[PDB]
Amino acid sequence: MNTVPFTSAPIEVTIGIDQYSFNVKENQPFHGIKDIPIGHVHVIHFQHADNSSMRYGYWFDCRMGNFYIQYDPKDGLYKMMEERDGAKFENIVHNFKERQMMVSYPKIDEDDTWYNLTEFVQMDKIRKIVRKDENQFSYVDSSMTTVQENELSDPAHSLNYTVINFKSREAIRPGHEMEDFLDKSYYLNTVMLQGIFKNSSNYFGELQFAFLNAMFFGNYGSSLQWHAMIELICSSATVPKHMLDKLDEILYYQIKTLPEQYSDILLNERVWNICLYSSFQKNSLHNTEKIMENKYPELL
Amino acid sequence: GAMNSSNYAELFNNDIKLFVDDTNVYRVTVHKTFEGNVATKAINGCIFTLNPKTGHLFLKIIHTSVWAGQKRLSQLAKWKTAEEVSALVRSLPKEEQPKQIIVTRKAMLDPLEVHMLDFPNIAIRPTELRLPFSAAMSIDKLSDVVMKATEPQMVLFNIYDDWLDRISSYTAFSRLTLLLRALKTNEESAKMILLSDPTITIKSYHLWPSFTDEQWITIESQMRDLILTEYGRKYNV
Ligand SMILES: CCC[C@H](C)N(C)S(=O)(=O)c1ncn(C)c1Cl
Repeated sequence: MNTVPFTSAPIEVTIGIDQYSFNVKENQPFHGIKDIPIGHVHVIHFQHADNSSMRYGYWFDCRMGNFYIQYDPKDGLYKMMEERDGAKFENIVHNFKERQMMVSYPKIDEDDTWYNLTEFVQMDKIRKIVRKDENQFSYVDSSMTTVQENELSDPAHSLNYTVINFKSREAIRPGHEMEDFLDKSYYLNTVMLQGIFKNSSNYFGELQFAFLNAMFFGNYGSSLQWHAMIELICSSATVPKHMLDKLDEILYYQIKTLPEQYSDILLNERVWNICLYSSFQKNSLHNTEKIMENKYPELL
Repeated sequence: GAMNSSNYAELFNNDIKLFVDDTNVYRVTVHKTFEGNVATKAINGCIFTLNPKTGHLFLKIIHTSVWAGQKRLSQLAKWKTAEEVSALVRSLPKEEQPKQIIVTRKAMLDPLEVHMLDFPNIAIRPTELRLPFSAAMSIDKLSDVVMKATEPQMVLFNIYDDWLDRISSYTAFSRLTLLLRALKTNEESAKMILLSDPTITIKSYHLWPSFTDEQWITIESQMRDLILTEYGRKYNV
C-alpha cells in the first residue's frame, strides 16, 4: 500500500482521490493519503473552497516514484512533486502515520469500481496524451483543450488525444465514401486499432482516460473525446466480439459512477440515443442500455 | 452558413456557385403486384445542378440502371447525387470550380461534404429557401431528355435561354423561380399560361417561349395570379 503525503494544507480545499473526496479546512492538520492501492493509476484532484473555478489534479502511479503534495503560495495550487530520497520519504511517511495525520484510501473490499474505470489506463499512455516528460505524474485541469480543439492555443498545456473526425480523409477511403461514412469499420479496425492504437486495450485506455478527465475536471474536450470513441465503435458494423463485450462493461461502470446531477452536461443525447437505439451495436450493449434507461431515461 | 432571404443577393455576385437539387434523382411509380401487394418501379431521374448567375443547368441524367440491386435507394440517391456533383467539380479546372455549393435539402450536406473532402475550400451550404426546383421535370424539354435516356448522360442546358441579354441574373432567377413555383402548384394552369398563344414559339435551343419584355410582364403577372389563387383554392381564402 502506497502513500501520497502532503507538506500541509494552507488553503481550504476539497481533495479528491480517485472517486473519493473529503473537505480540508484552511490550515487543518492534513498530511495526506495512505493505503493507496498499488497496481492501478490514480488521480488526486483539488477544488479550492474559494474558487470552484478550475478543478485540477494529478494522474500518477505509485510504482513510478515517491510523490507528495505541496502547496505553492506563488502559483496558488497544490503541486505534486517527486522525492528522489527514498529513505527521507519513508521516514517522513512513517512519522505522519504514527501521528495519524493521513486519511486512508477508503476502499471497500467488495468494490471493483476503480479497477473497472481504469482497467486499460496506463501511465505511459497518459504521459503521451499529457506531454510533460520531466515529471512521472500528469497534471490535468478543467480548462485544458485538446489537440483537436486547437485545430478548430498553447501546445504545451494540451491534451494530445487521438484525433477522430468522421468527416476526414483519414476516416473515408476515396471510392467508399458512403460505405465508410455509414459503416465506420474501416476507420475503427484498420486506421485506428491496427494503425494508431495497435490494439483495443490502448483504445479503451484512452477512452477511459477521456471519461475520467471529463468527470473529475469537467474537461469538455475530454468528454468530446470519450463520446467520439464510443460513437466510432457503435457506428462500426464489424467489431470484434470481445471488444463489444468489454465496451459494454466499461460504459456500464462509467454510467454507474457518473454523479446523478452532472448527467446533463457530460452525456451527449445524440451520441447515446444513436449508440443505444440506431447504431449497428444497438443490441450489443445490454448492461449499458439497462443502466442508462433505469438511471437517465430522460436523456433518451 | 445557411442561405436565406437576408443573404439572397450573394447568389448573383461573381463567386461561381451551384445550387444542387436532388428531389428528382430517385423517382418511382408505385403499382399493385399480381398478389395485390405494392411495388415500386424506378424511372429515370436527374440531378438539377444550376449556376444561378449564368443560367447553366448541368443536368446529370440518373438512369434506372444505377439502382439495380441496390438497397435503401432513397439514401443511396443522396450519395449518388454527391458522387456525381464531386465528379463535375473534379472534371472542371480549379479556376472554373465552384467556391460554394448550396444544397436545397439538408439531407445532402453530409453526403456532399464527404464526397468533397478533396476540396476543403469549397463551402457546402444549406438554404432556408423553399426553392421550386423539383418542378424542373415540368419543363418539357428537360423531362424529355430524362425519359428518353438509355444510359447515364450529362446534358448542359441554359435555364435562362437568352434572358441575360436583357435582364440581370437577379431578375432571371426571380423569373425562373416564379415559373417553377407556378408549375409546381398547378402544372396544367401554368403550362396553359405559357403555351396558350401559338404565335410565341420556343426556339429549338431554348426551354421557354420567346416572349417580348411586355409579354414576360403579362406572363409573370399571370403566374403570380395562379400562385395566389392556388393558395386560395387550397386554404379557401
Ligand atoms: C460551377 C460552374 C462551372 C461552369 C463550367 N461555369 C464556369 S459556368 O456555369 O459559369 C459556365 N459559363 C459558361 N458556360 C458554358 C458554363 Cl457551363
